[PDB]
Amino acid sequence: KNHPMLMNLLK
Amino acid sequence: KLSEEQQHIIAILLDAHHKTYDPTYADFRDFRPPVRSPLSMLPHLADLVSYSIQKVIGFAKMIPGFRDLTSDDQIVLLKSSAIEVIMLRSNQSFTMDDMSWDCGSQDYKYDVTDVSKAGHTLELIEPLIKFQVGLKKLNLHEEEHVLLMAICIVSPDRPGVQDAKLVEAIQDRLSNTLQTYIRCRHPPPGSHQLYAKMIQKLADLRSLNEEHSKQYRSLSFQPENSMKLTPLVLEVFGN
Ligand SMILES: [O][C]([C][C]C([O])=O)[C]OC1=[C][C]=C(C2345B678B9%10%11B6%12%13B96%14B%109%15B%1172B932B437B%1285B%1363C%14%1527C2=[C][C]=C(C([O])(C(F)(F)F)C(F)(F)F)[C]=[C]2)[C]=[C]1
Repeated sequence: KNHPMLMNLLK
Repeated sequence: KLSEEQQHIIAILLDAHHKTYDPTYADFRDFRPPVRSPLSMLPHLADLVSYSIQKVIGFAKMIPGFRDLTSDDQIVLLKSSAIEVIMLRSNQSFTMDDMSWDCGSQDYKYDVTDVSKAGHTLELIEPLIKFQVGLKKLNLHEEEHVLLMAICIVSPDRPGVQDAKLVEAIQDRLSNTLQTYIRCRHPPPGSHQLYAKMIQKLADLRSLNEEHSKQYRSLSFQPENSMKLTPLVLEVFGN
């Protein structure tokens, strides 16, 4: 449940 | 009557789509090359989907109210809608002339055979073509197309949503914008039952999403296929 790429693209 | 607020929403979403959809398809040169029981089209189409995910996130971030959600809720909404918005936005390149997604060039023109060569089966592909044909036949105004994509992303019933009341409040503002747009700006006979037909496309998308995830799980369970995916695809669709 770590979404670092999504989190990063979301800002 | 389309309120000032509703006209503003439409203008934001049209701009957002402009900023995240490149009708020249220039970036396709960057993907691993298409090759036409080997899944010869998997590298190319995985790269295309990975690129498209990045575009869908960029669009979502500009939907009025999306940034007011928690990071957790934004993530749930994007993970659960990504393949549905990619299917919707792909309708722009879809042509009923030969039932293919035509992205500017023969190398980047995808038919049912190409999709099967990325590992998907008729269980997905037949209803996917029927969806593309039915959506294309609605001849949506660009305004309706971008509203439908936004409503798809901001869905309060997605699994794992926490603040379902706020998601629903954002979606209701977009749904009422769309219903009022159709009534005020879409002339008959094209407007006949158009809102209900658009909501039906959202139900069709849930079925396509469930089948895609079933086939994605089957294909990505084989490590040789997972090696050809991208890190973003694995994060969004699962590992
Ligand atoms: O709109 C843009 C350009 C505008 C811009 O500038 O953004 C135009 O581009 C396009 C983007 C995507 C498509 C599609 B079309 B439906 B057919 B299926 B789905 B849409 B996606 B590709 B073609 B296949 C697709 C698909 C492939 C691979 C998997 C897969 O399941 C895989 F690979 F098989 F495992 C994955 F894992 F999800 F990738 C799933 C679905 C066409 C055109």
